[PDB]
Amino acid sequence: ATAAEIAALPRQKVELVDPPFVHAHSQVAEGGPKVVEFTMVIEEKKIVIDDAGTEVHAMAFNGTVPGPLMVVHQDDYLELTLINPETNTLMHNIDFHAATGALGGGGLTEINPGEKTILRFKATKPGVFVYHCAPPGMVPWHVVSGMNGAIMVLPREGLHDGKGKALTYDKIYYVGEQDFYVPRDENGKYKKYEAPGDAYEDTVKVMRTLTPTHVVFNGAVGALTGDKAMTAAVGEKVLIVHSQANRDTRPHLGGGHGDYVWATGKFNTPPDVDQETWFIPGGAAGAAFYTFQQPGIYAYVNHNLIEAFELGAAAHFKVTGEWNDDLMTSVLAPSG
Amino acid sequence: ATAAEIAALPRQKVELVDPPFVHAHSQVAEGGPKVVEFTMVIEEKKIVIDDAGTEVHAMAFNGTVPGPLMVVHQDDYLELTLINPETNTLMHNIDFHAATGALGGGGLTEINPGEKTILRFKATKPGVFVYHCAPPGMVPWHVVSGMNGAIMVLPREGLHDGKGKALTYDKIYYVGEQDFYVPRDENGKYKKYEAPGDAYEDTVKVMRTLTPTHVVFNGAVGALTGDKAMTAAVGEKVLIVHSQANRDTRPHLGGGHGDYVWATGKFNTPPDVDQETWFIPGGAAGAAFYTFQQPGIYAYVNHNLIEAFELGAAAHFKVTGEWNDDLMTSVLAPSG
Amino acid sequence: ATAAEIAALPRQKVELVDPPFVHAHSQVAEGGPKVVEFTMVIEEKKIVIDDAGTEVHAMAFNGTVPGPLMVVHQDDYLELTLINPETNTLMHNIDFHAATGALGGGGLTEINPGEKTILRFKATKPGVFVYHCAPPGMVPWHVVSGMNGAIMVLPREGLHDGKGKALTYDKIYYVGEQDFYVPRDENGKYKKYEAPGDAYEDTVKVMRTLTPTHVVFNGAVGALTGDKAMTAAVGEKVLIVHSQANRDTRPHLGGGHGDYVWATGKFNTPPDVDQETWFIPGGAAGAAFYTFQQPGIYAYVNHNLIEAFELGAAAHFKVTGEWNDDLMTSVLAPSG
Ligand SMILES: O=N[O-]
Ligand SMILES: O=N[O-]
Ligand SMILES: O=N[O-]
Ligand SMILES: [Cu+2]
Ligand SMILES: [Cu+2]
Ligand SMILES: [Cu+2]
Ligand SMILES: [Cu+2]
Ligand SMILES: [Cu+2]
Ligand SMILES: [Cu+2]
Repeated sequence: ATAAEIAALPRQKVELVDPPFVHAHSQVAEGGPKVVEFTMVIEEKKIVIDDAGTEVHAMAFNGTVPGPLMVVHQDDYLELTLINPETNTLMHNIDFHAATGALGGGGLTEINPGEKTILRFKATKPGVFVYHCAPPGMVPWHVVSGMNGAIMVLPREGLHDGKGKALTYDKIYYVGEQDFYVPRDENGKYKKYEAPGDAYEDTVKVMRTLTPTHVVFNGAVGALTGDKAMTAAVGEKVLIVHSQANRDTRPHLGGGHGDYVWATGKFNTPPDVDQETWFIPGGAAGAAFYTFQQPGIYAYVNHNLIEAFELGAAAHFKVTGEWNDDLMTSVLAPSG
Repeated sequence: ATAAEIAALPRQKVELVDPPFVHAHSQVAEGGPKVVEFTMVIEEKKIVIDDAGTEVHAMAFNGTVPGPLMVVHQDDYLELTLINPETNTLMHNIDFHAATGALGGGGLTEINPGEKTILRFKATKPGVFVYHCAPPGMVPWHVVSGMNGAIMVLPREGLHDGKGKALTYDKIYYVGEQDFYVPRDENGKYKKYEAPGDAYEDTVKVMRTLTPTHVVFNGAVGALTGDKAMTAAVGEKVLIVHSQANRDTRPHLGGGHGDYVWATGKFNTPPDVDQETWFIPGGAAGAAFYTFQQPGIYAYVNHNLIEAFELGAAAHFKVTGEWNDDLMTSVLAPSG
Repeated sequence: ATAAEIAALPRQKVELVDPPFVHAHSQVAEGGPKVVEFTMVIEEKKIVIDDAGTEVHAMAFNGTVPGPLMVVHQDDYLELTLINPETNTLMHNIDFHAATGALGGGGLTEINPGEKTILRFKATKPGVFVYHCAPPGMVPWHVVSGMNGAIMVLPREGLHDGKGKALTYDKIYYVGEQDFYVPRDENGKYKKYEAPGDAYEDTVKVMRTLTPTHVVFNGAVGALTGDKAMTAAVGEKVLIVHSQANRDTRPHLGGGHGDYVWATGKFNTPPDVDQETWFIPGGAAGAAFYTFQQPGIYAYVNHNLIEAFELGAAAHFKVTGEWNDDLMTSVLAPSG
């Protein structure tokens, strides 16, 4: 619309929350198009990714791996203030796969330590989309160092199934999956480095094998298990957004299904249904909607089970409620 | 349904057959919901997977790799009696991706050698689904030792295309694809062991490379070729169910196509059509429907040709009938 | 149709052009079914695939990697005269995934050096399809030496979206992606070989790692960049056909989207829409339609960013036109 119209749209600042949780939002849009404002500070920091104290110099949007999920509605504008503190050592930027132009905004947001930038783009396509850092010449290094996340652009009228019936979730979680490539010495021990740049050469060699040393959810092996398992109750409707900015994954809810899965992550593409295991290509986000029918622990995993159970890509859902013997029952328990 | 209502349902005992063949069943359901009974004994046994005499310590449902295809209709109940003989050395269980609750039944079917269990679940969603063993802490190991198969939950009214027209097959085959990780000694020779447990440590190291040493159909290189080639005739409609419990595959019928392909394996998701090569993610099963139009040998392969022709993922179809020159003809045969 | 009916159809000889360009054609078919004639000479030739000077003994249809795109309409007949010059040293053939019978024509086109053959087949199914050499016992070696390309079988009424609306492109490009497996010496430097056969054993060993040393577009790292970047203008509609005869890929247009993507490459399968990153399994071709909205440089990549930026799978689009600040704008340029 006109120049005045855009300038007159309401501006609204939103407080982000760390994954797997998601900031406050409404499924059906409230009011007309708005300029939704977010601010994220980039943090280069050492994080431990496994039970052996293995370290990675993470490059983290808002200080987390994955970066937080930003939620807007179709035709709203997302206006991000991106800050790169003087304490960091590298230049960073951001590419929103949801955006149109300049490498998703990457060409307009190259900021050195001590600089900030503000990017605005119109969210013209509904769906979940990956966002990731992409500095010319060092794109994969920043992405596999954890500098990626996703956003969700909801249809202004909320979600719907293939027949146009509304799909309203009770809660939503964002599972960011990260492939890491940590160098090892000749004895097989993971190496540690003083500064991010010190690990560059060694890391690229591991990257070229196309074989991650770790594949994790929310930044570490077991980050979404135990006391940090995601939760739900029988009867509750849950949307699970999943992203992988660099490598393929195949999510599976063990003991459950994806009732409606936008495998490509785009809401104008009708969702597949009754899915056992869906597929999200590297460089994309997907979303699955499920209504829980049984209480208990569910294993939510990348279904290359070696990646899930040897490399780290396994999360848990802890569900409360009444067991349904119609759906499943032990007719004869394990016995001699 | 109530326990009493379920108790009043008719029961039907099914006799399983070894892949790639499928037990007798009817495409369109005969009568109302029933409790379909199956029994499978678990057999830990050595299997030779290539012509170099390479061995794998298979953990096989019903004694085969893959385990047999079980066929029921939507809303029937599948009641499996699973037996772990005292001659085996490990605990095993079963997780049906088609089921709802307790890790697909895995949590209710953990049986030590000498024990048996009976699980019943309601087949509420139509499609082909993977089933696999998943002992806590030893999941990928059992799955990549061949302990997986699939089931098909047919719509009560049989198969239909995306427009509701019936699709009725003349023959059905089940191709289970398996990635194996066989340890090698310093001289590049595959190692042999006299106990499943003895190979654990060495196998986990190969599994972590995410690079299988073998990728085969029906448990071994050449298992579905030569004398075990699948058969059909021109004009015959064939359904090919394919599963891969741990790793991605991309089936292709050389010389033919997938006229209708439920790539996600779920019948409520309209099938793709006129497919050259489809994709099935690790942890899932898919199904392709084709009407043969030409006689001859067809190469059915995982289309990463290195996996098909160097690693073993290739099968054959031998088709009888009249050649169709309209569809294809050699105008000029190979000549100087 | 009968032999007589086919002999009565008009014939049109087409001159092929080198990828990423496509020979002249009409989107909507001109007239009734035709026998469209193509000729390709196979050339075993040395090609350099990177700036370091790495060599590959390519097996090239029409002298290029990928082989050229052949375009016909559904129900036309494709008649290919395939020539294997006496200067070559290996037997070759061709398997058209678009064809029905004899392994896509492979069983009828085995020609030794000094021979030629003419194969004709009816293009019964619409879509883009891979074609590749496949000599019994040496299949993957020929394919990963670059002996593959694609054809496009357009619907007689041109392309349409999933709801029947016509989709007419202004330009079309064919991006062939090739995984290469180049042997290295003890210093980690790529090896060169006098004759192609000399490289066989070393190459098969690399192939078995399932880890390509290079993944490139149009035969070489950076082949579609610089003066050879693809081009478009704001408002221009472009169809991008992409193929990978042996390995999966996940195309992404950086700064843009796939407005309509026939990810399976088959036109009778409704296209996905508003795609960020699509997926084409090894052994298939896919096609994406996009209307450019912003000027500037776009990175078209396989979105496993290691494969794109370390291995070579990255191309550029140079787009002329006016910047759209409504779609995207730098509110605050990088500043302190
Ligand atoms: O839920 N793991 O198969
Ligand atoms: O067309 N099968 O390689
Ligand atoms: O377009 N590279 O993320
Ligand atoms: Cu960065
Ligand atoms: Cu990207
Ligand atoms: Cu087991
Ligand atoms: Cu599973
Ligand atoms: Cu060849
Ligand atoms: Cu092929």
